[PDB]
Amino acid sequence: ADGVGNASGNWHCDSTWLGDRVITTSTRTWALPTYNNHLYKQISSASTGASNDNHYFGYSTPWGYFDFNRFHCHFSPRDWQRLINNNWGFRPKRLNFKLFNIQVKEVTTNDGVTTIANNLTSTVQVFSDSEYQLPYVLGSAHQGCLPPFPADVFMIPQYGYLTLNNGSQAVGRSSFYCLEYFPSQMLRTGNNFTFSYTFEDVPFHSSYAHSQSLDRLMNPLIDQYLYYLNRTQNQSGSAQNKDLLFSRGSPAGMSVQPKNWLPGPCYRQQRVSKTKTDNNNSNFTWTGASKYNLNGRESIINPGTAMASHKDDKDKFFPMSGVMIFGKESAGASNTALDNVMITDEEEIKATNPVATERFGTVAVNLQSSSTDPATGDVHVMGALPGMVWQDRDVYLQGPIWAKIPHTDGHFHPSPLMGGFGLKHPPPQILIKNTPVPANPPAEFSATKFASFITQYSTGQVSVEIEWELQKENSKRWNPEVQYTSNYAKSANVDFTVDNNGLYTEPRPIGTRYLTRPL
Amino acid sequence: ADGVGNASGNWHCDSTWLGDRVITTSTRTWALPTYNNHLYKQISSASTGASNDNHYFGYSTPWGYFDFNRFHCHFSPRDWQRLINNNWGFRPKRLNFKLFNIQVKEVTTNDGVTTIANNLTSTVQVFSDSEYQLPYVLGSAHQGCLPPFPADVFMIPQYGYLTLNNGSQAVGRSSFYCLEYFPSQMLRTGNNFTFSYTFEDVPFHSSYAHSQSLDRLMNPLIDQYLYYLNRTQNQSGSAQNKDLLFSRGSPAGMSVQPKNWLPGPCYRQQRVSKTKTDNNNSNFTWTGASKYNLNGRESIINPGTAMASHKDDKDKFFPMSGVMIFGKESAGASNTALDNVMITDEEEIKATNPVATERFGTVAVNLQSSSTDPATGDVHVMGALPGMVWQDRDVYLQGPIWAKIPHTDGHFHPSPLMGGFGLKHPPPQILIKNTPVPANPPAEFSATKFASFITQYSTGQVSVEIEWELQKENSKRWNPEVQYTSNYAKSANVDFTVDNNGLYTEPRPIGTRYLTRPL
Amino acid sequence: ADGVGNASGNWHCDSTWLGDRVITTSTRTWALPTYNNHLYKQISSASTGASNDNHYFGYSTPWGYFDFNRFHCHFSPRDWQRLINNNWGFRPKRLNFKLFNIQVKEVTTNDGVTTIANNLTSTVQVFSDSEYQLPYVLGSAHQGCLPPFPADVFMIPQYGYLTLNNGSQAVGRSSFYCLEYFPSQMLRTGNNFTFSYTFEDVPFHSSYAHSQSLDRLMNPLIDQYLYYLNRTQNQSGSAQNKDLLFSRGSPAGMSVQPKNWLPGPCYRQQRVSKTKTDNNNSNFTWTGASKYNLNGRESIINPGTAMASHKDDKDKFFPMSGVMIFGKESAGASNTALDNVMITDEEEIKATNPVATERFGTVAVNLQSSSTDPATGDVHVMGALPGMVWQDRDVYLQGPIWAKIPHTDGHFHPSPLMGGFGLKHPPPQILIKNTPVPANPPAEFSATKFASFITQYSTGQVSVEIEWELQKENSKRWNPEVQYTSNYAKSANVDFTVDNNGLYTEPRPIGTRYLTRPL
Ligand SMILES: Nc1ncnc2c1ncn2[C@@H]1C[C@@H](O)[C@@H](COP(=O)(O)O)O1
Ligand SMILES: Nc1ncnc2c1ncn2[C@@H]1C[C@@H](O)[C@@H](COP(=O)(O)O)O1
Ligand SMILES: Nc1ncnc2c1ncn2[C@@H]1C[C@@H](O)[C@@H](COP(=O)(O)O)O1
Ligand SMILES: Nc1ccnc(=O)[nH]1
Ligand SMILES: Nc1ccnc(=O)[nH]1
Ligand SMILES: Nc1ccnc(=O)[nH]1
Repeated sequence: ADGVGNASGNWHCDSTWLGDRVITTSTRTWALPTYNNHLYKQISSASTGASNDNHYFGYSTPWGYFDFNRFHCHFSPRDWQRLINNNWGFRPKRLNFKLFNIQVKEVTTNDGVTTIANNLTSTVQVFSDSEYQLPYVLGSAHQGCLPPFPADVFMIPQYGYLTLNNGSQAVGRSSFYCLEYFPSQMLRTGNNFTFSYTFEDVPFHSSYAHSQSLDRLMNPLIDQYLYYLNRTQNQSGSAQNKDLLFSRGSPAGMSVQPKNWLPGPCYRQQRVSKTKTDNNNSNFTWTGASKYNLNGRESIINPGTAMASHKDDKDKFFPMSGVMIFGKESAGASNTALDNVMITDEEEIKATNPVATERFGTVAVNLQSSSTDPATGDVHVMGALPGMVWQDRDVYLQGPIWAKIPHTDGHFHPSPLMGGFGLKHPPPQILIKNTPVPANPPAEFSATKFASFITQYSTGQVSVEIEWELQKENSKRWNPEVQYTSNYAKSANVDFTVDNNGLYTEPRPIGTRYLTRPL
Repeated sequence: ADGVGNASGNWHCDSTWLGDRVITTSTRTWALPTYNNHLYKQISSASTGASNDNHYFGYSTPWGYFDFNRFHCHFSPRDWQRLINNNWGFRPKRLNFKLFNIQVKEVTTNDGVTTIANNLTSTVQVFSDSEYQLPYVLGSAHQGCLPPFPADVFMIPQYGYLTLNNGSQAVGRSSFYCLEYFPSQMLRTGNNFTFSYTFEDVPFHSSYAHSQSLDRLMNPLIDQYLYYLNRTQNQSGSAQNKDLLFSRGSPAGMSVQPKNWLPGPCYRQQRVSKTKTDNNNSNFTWTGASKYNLNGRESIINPGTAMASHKDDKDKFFPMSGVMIFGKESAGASNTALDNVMITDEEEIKATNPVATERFGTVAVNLQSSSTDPATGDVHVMGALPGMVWQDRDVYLQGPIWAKIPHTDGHFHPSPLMGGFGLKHPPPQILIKNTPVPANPPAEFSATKFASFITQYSTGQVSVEIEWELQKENSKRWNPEVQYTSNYAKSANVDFTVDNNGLYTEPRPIGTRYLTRPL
Repeated sequence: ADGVGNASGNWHCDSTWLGDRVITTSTRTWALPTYNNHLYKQISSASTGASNDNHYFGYSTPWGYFDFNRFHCHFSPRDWQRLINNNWGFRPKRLNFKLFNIQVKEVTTNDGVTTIANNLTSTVQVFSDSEYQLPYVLGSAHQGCLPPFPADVFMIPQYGYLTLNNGSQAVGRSSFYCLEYFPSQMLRTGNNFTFSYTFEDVPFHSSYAHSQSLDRLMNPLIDQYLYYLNRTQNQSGSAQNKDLLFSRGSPAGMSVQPKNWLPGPCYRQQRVSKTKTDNNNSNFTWTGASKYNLNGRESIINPGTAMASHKDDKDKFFPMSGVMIFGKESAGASNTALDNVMITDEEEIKATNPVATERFGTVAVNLQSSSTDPATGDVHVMGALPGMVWQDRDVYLQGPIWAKIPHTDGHFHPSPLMGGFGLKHPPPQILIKNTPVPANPPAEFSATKFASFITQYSTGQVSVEIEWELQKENSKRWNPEVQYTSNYAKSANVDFTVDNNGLYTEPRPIGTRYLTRPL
């Protein structure tokens, strides 16, 4: 239960702050079509003339899925502000899902005149793959998430997946999943669906920027008790003579003092400028791109290793594929102008992580001697070395929240490369589909496959509640900190607001790293 | 106790399946000679003219050791089948050892006519180095393990070890262990030895292959909300002009979509072909071999990092030293023909791990600009990078089970590089030796070292029971999976069977990765 | 336990009659060699030039097996007499096995002079395949059973088996069993082995002959109330005219009276005479032999369906392969003279079962009419028809006792075709083998297979006790019955006795069907 003329759920949609806790609960109203005419279909790069690196094999499903894996699905711009401006970190604790006031309509089109009526007896099916038995497509930054603006109605994305492929063909080990082979709950107007999940223990997300840097971590007023080789050729003597002179760590030469740690790992990336003139005249997008080679296919590393987007005084350049880029509502599908996208800046970590477009360092390459000169080389790729420390890619008000850690034998610091929390057991995929309704069948039994169905779609609200744990700050810093603030200068439109046509717009990407914390 | 005419143990040798458990208990009958005439001997590469990389210093011991560190010591071919075809993983829990029905014979050779009689009062000594105070030689894939075929009698290997060396000489820090300086139990016909060990907590071995690949892990039906730099030179305009055009993650271009993870680490290896014609005419075996340099000595990395043995459609090539190779019973000591060995194929992991003979990827090497062109380089060696995930080298019916994690300050994902479980405290080495029996001594005291002994050997059965924990599968996959199956086509001999001469033969190497599991 | 100088079992060997029960317990002393040098060997018809019907593939084992599946292993001639002369039936209830006073000797041959000494520490292994996991070879009438005469020492047969074969090659589904892969008990002089089994419920064996026949089962003094068509052409009328005259069952014409049952099933067999002159001059042994065709191979049906060996007054002929034939102790391997074998006579069942060399009957083959004449044919093969009744092949003092009912989906009246009791779970196969004893091994470890062993054999007594259930008789018959009796007429030797050289001899085959019982 209960009934047809009885709401099966209310509009819960608030935000509650409780010291070290904050419950965000937002509800949006959705629309679900009938996909593929209730058919599972094999799909492939086959006959697309697709590049060799773009081949793929998989299946498109008749099911739709719920996806709220974006911060703006839960935090209003103002809340996000509250969060990033006063806390050193946060993480998800537990969540709550709910489907209600579901209504199934049946459209009868004819003579251009289409009519929409209720089919009070139709059902919609749901089920959460809580045992992760289906391929996981959440956490690949796809569209179809809950809209940022509560007053927006959205369309549920269609669920499709991929599997092992050799060119545009499949292989023996390829897998095909049928979602109807999963116990799922059926609903009619008066029914509703609910379910709760608990997040696994996960590190707080570092919502702060360091107020010191690895190199500058010593006492500016005092020497060290350590010495380093300072000269191998004596100064003057009106001749250049071989020697071995040592000096001891001085504040006057911090760049040469023995230290305890190393910058973060790094996989260098090409650098491009926001002013076309500076760029080389060619299309190096794929040519000079940092790609990884997985079984014959190349794939751009994007955004790849967390690295400072640019060195100080140069928010002019950016890693060719080392920064998150969101599109403004104006941006088109492909080859859209620069001012139609928003490129994130990850320079807040230049204090501990290597800059993405530069060399990580220099390495000795030979054995110097009186007869052969000491040579070196530039290291462009650097794996994990003991003593390394680093910061992970920051998250954004419109970025991903989590991603499922692949189920592999081993894995290194599994933090989703494009921002987020790495979960061994993430929130499960919620699958929904309209059950088929056979149109009038022949008056004489026919065994051939049924392919005539009442055309219909469904609609209802969905509520998602998440309890977040805050990590308050207690900086003993004396001077004011940086804080996200809307510009007070007058203008035609207000940031994160609708316009004269009712189109909600997210002007810029907001990070979370404003508050300071020493190393 | 008990007595001379009383069996001190029975032939336990079965296999029991209990849902998530499986107890394999196999017993073989052994033969132990007298090694080195009861003498400890110093040994070295000294005076062998041995290469510089082959020098070594150590001691050969009068003791023998038990070694059952190979899967076929416990699993029959059929059992192995049962295992690999229905479980997603497994691991050792606890074991049980037992020595019994020991008999000591004394051979009296003369005039070519040798006679073997029982020495009812002789003793054999045993002891398990359960405190790991002796150099560990198990887990280096040596011969001498329990035979695969239960009906085979085997000879216990002789225990020898190495220590620090400088060329063919020793050093101050070198160590010399005397096994008689360990409390050991002595046995006569009527005695027996028993002992049980419990395995440490260890990850299940991944006995499955992925049904998806890192690159192809997204939803084939939906776009992303992320954008990437698509062109840096505008298309057409009857002129090639600098630009900055962005596109957004589309299914039509998966190879360029921002992702969350990276392929596994990699240390490139040379590639050789099974058809000599394709190979270069030279002996690059050591020349172009991937070697590591540890204190003046070079050593081939073999099999090294877990990497796909070859890309799709090429089970024709193989890493020069990146795959396990077992010899057929026909194979000789050295320089034996190809068809006398069996080369394992590790292509089951090409979904997550880099191919061993190819570059891991491409890296930007400079700072492009209108005046200087964007250049890149091929990365042949790649250390651990955050966001990396990978699969470990599979194990084989005739491969190692475990290896002792070296006792070092640090260590990375310590999974035995040539397959197996890394144990901090592995099953201890079981040492056995025939106690010396002085031949008739002079009738007048002489202090010089005793060197006249009754010639004798011993024999008895040994039982090893291991309880394995299974990780059942619950794949919601719809289509049939791949499964190990003996070929049904008729032939002269049955696989894993004796021939007309009674020689047991293991036709091919069986892996464990057949079942599928999505990423 | 217990000890070396301590007997581990006594010589139980009696027979006890207890009304409706009879316990036969006999013990014989055995000798077991080392077979195949402790090697499992593949064996086949390969390269024997063997006929197409004689191909086979299998393995010969290093194990020996105990077999007491012959009545004379338990019943003395006199006991057998007691049994067959006073009981209407009998069957096995429960049994008891025991191995003891086992002694292992080690032969050292040299210079033609061979010496046999005790190896007080050697072991012999035993185990009963009580789960029927090994191919069953008992119940195929092989030699190697316990000797009839208690004072005879015997050699344990070697255990070998067959499996699926295509010509002289094997197939995928072929099976290879290793007996060392079975938990088995080990014994030294002072040890012994014991085990008891309980027979399944099985029909008593019909140890009687019918004193009536199917056709002659009515009242000789009275008519029937039924009528039958007696003539279709009127008698006389000085002309032969069509008619329909009926008569009623009269004693004067029993051969035409309606009856209630039918004779037994039948598969006709060629007939041969004991006096060569009567036989056709050719070698029809295989030519005109009744063979069955199972997958390309032909096989003689022998002895096949239970049928009377010959009609009354003709114990001169016999079914070419429809009667059991035992060889006198004089008979050779092949092509031995008639008077060197003993051919059983199964005429005791001619009262209910069809004679083996004749047609089962006659059948109408067409539709007679004034224009076409009524024709018939001889039926040579007759399957089970409702209303059929029959007697099974009798057993002999020197015949089989039981056989294992094959594990097949279905099976018809599974009474072992060559006499005996069909058991779903028969007494298990008892397997015994001498454990190998490595001769002196090299003084330097060698991984190659061990192939040097102390030559030895074992010996001991074996006791088998069986409790049989008797089915006493209560015939109200007035006249004396037939009874097995030794001839009283004087002669040179006594039946079932040793001769002047100590050779026990079984003069004739004794059945069990002497007593009478009406239908
Ligand atoms: N930023 C981060 N750094 C390290 N680990 C993180 C992380 N975010 C999430 N994790 C994961 C969550 C858990 O999966 C844990 C790893 O668990 P397991 O893979 O060994 O079974 O750390
Ligand atoms: N495949 C695998 N991956 C990671 N660890 C493994 C492994 N197999 C065994 N181990 C080891 C077993 C334990 O030694 C544990 C490491 O323990 P510790 O060296 O820090 O004291 O992980
Ligand atoms: N002379 C005989 N007639 C009929 N059955 C006999 C028999 N002798 C033995 N049996 C078997 C013994 C049991 O196996 C029983 C059949 O059992 P199941 O094969 O249906 O499981 O009848
Ligand atoms: N960071 C890690 C250390 C060891 N093993 C892993 O899988 N990951
Ligand atoms: N994987 C590892 C991380 C940190 N320390 C180690 O020894 N190993
Ligand atoms: N006699 C029989 C009747 C039915 N089924 C059988 O297997 N046997």
